[PDB]
Amino acid sequence: HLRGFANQHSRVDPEELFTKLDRIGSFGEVYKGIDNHTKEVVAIKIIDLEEAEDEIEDIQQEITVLSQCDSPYITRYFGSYLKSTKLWIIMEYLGGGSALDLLKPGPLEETYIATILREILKGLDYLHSERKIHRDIKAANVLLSEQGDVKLADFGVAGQLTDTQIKRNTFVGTPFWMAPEVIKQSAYDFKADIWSLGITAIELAKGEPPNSDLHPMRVLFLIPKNSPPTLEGQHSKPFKEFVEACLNKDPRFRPTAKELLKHKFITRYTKKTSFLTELIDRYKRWKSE
Ligand SMILES: CC(C)(C)c1cc(NC(=O)c2ccc(S(=O)(=O)N3CCCC3)cc2)n[nH]1
Repeated sequence: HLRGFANQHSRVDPEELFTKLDRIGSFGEVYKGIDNHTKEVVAIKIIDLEEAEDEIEDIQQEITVLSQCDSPYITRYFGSYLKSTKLWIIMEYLGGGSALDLLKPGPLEETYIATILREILKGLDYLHSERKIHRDIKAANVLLSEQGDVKLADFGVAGQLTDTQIKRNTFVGTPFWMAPEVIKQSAYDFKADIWSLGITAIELAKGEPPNSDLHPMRVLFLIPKNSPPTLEGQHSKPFKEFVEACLNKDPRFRPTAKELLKHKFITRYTKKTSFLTELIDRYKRWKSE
């Protein structure tokens, strides 16, 4: 019956307040838009509540989580508008695209990789201090501004720990990146995101996560039973070590995000976030050629 759902949103016509511009591409379509009064560029996600009917609980969880976050490393939520069955969510616009998009032209140098990982770790450190678990860390959900600032995105399956619930047990995530304890529905916590981060670190170096040669349902079955993936090939030892630390089957051995920010791979290859604009420049040249 969605009692209390409409109460949380503004019931004014969003078409009167925003100008829906270019389409970009969970739950619905994203557009680069503009606030008609302040002239600020925003991202507008439009969800069809009839099409996404079975995911209403997840749509609500996303807005609740986004509203409770206040950090430069987490995509900002400006507000939401309800127009019949269409819900418009006004979000921070990140014009640099995703880390997955920036991988399309070719391989990423370790300086870029470690800088992106350091920014993801700040986001995770913030979420984990707020008792939140992202639960869907992957390069697709790592977004960049046009100045190179890195922000975590997509909180539809995010989890919240409280005193009644010290651990989560929900089977959520994208199979290749999912933690063995999440797949098994064991009581898990923040360490699930540290494993996803390790998969994402391999993804940033290879353009695809480990085990991309396997069917996703086979990877779900095998992840908890087999040895964890490793970073194979022409990569530095501190990078391979960073991946090994993240990818321990026993979550007790995975370091916290705070501990990972001091890792040799991070302190040795990181540079200013502003240097990530070189990846946006490379993408522009790549698409123009
Ligand atoms: C709603 C949320 C998720 C907060 C959002 C998304 C979001 N931005 C984008 O989704 C986005 C923006 C641009 C492109 S691009 O194709 O122009 N590009 C150029 C460099 C690499 C590719 C691709 C994606 N901002 N906010």
